[PDB]
Amino acid sequence: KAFAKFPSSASISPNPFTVSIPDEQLDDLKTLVRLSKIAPPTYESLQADGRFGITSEWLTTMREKWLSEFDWRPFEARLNSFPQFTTEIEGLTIHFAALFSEREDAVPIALLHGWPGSFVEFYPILQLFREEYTPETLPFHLVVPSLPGYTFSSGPPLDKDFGLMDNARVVDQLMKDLGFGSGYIIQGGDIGSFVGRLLGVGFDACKAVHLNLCAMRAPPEGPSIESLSAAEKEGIARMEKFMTDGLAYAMEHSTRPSTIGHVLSSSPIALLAWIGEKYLQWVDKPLPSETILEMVSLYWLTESFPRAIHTYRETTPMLQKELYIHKPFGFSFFPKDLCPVPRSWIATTGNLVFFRDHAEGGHFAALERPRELKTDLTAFVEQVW
Amino acid sequence: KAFAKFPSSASISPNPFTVSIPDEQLDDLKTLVRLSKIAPPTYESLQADGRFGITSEWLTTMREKWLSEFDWRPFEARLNSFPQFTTEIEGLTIHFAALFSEREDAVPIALLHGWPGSFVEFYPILQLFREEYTPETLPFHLVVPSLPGYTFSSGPPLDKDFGLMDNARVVDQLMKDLGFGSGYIIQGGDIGSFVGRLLGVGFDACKAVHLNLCAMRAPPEGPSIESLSAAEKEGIARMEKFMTDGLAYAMEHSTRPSTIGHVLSSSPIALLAWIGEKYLQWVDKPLPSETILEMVSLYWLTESFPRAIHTYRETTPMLQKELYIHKPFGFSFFPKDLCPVPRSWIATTGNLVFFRDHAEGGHFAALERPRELKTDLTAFVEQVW
Ligand SMILES: CCCC(CCC)C(N)=O
Ligand SMILES: CCCC(CCC)C(N)=O
Repeated sequence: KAFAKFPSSASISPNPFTVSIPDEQLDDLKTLVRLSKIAPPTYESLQADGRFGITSEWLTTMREKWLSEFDWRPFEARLNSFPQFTTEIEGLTIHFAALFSEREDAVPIALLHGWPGSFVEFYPILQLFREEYTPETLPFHLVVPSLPGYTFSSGPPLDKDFGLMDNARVVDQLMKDLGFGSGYIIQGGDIGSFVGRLLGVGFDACKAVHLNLCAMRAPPEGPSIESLSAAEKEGIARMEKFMTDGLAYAMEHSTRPSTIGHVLSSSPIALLAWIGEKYLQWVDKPLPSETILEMVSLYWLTESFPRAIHTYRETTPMLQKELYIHKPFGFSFFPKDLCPVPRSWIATTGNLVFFRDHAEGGHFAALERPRELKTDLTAFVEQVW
Repeated sequence: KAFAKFPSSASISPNPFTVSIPDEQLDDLKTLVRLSKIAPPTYESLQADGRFGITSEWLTTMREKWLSEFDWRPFEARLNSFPQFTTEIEGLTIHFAALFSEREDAVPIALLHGWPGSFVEFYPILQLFREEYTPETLPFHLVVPSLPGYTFSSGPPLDKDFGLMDNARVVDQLMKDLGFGSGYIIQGGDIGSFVGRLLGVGFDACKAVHLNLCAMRAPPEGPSIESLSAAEKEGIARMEKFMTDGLAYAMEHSTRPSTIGHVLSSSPIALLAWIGEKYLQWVDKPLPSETILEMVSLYWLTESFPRAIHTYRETTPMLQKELYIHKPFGFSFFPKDLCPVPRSWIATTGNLVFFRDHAEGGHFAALERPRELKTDLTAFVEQVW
């Protein structure tokens, strides 16, 4: 119960949450893994560079590991190693993990995941904080919500559409419910950066926003592409290849969410292939194979996929004007994330007072470079709060 | 044995082929249908208009029918009701159905299927010819090949890339093997129309081409989208919707064929969702539910999907110049196929000497409107041969 006490000004009741998947669901996962079939080998599945997606070799070995090496129980205990709670907001059950400080002056921060991630993405950073602070000295309140449609959060609604602004509104309400209406900071990557920008733009209690993703076109009023350094041009080139060769999954989520939702719900191996591809291609250094299995299993056991992808019709269907962040705005750049835009471009989308360049790390910043992201966020808060 | 005799000038021996799927394969299929999971209901899968893809209701109903009503054996007997053969070309096993005339002067025609179709698409046309003629009066040789990577054809190769031109080369060589080196005509729709175009462009034994698809953008020289009729502009808008809201599946096939191949091989429910969506959306009048079950089961049992999608790299990554059909060119227009372009546009892409416009019918012309397609084709052949 260390770090678990709600701040003094929270208005909601603490409802402690524990992950406890019944053995039957685990047995059924294994059964469905076993019954699943692998594609016959094809020219494309035999390409070791994986330019056409996951290889037969990888899927074959991952499937065997899932049946024989994988154990949910230690990962689950790890999920349960931090304080978690649920609360209801607009009739939605909203799950969140948290490290709450006992200091009255602690800066409230919400850290926002995306797809195919989750609240667990931030666990390595929570771990560093717990190794390095006590509840008495912890300088921040660290709130890690599950966004509507993900894992232990319910939703989105069945009877109406739901988008990025609805996600933002829920996050702000959580922060308000926990006692943070006088101010909070947002850390956001992936879909959480879209949500974080909206909080910065339109929500008075959001005082500052740090992002590790700024997906954007060339700014209308410049600077132009030719003003970019050779290295920044390499980044734009990587982004353009992502935008042309790497976005088909997102356009399927966007245009046919119901179809792909059913497709990936039918077999755990379908889900692994689709989500596994991104955990392979979107990082700098390869993740442990068990981490991929853990994340995919988490999605499977919570039926996350068909619920989570609603925002794709908004993210993958103004940054200088309507969605310009007037508040203190920070950015951490990791080169192997998918949209490596230059600082000069990012600077046009908000009041950029803080920028950190990194030599390594890909899309899953919190998982891949937890120290660098924690350090960057800490410096940002110390600068602007 | 009727209609099964190879022409006198064939250089290959007949190797008669029969579909015979073992009971164990059907048993495994049924079990995977039963134990594959369905997504929980979402806002998207509750949309009765299906704008987000297949609904929970449809998939649930189709699954119940697949388990309790579907029977592979009568469909299989139907496959086996026309002459079928295999021959080896470039180390590939090439399957084809056929009605061979005993008339020495019979016009050789190959009819080319696409995705998610197969040789059986042309069975209604073959039956109409069989009812109308005897082997001694049949005016055409009707060859219906299975393209590399589909159903009972093997391949494509595991050790090299394979594309549309390779498909054209295989078809042209099959026709030569069967004795038609002095000339043949091609009917093509879907991917078969891309292959059909390449045969008209680059293969001299191909004497004329009839297509029911001509996917293209506005021609440079004319006429402009402005001068088009109201009905033509409505067609342009349907095509434009297809290219923007309806193309994600193809972009996934194109960019990540290995991943989607494995996804859809993992569970027959996955395959049914992905392919069934297209059998629903691409037709004019709804097909019987059992037809979709039959088409999907045929893909499942032959592991067609991962092998067949190789051409998408080229079809979904010139028509007035390099790929202009200088040979007699014919076109059948069915309004609910996916790219309904004006006749004036089509005319810029070949020597268009034949055009038939239809009030009804969608993508799967041979299936949906067999009398119209057979009839258009006969008229075309008699005119140009
Ligand atoms: C919000 C959509 C962003 C993309 C990844 C690009 C960085 C995704 N998660 O599908
Ligand atoms: C070759 C791409 C054609 C499309 C349908 C549009 C007519 C398909 N079969 O994927």
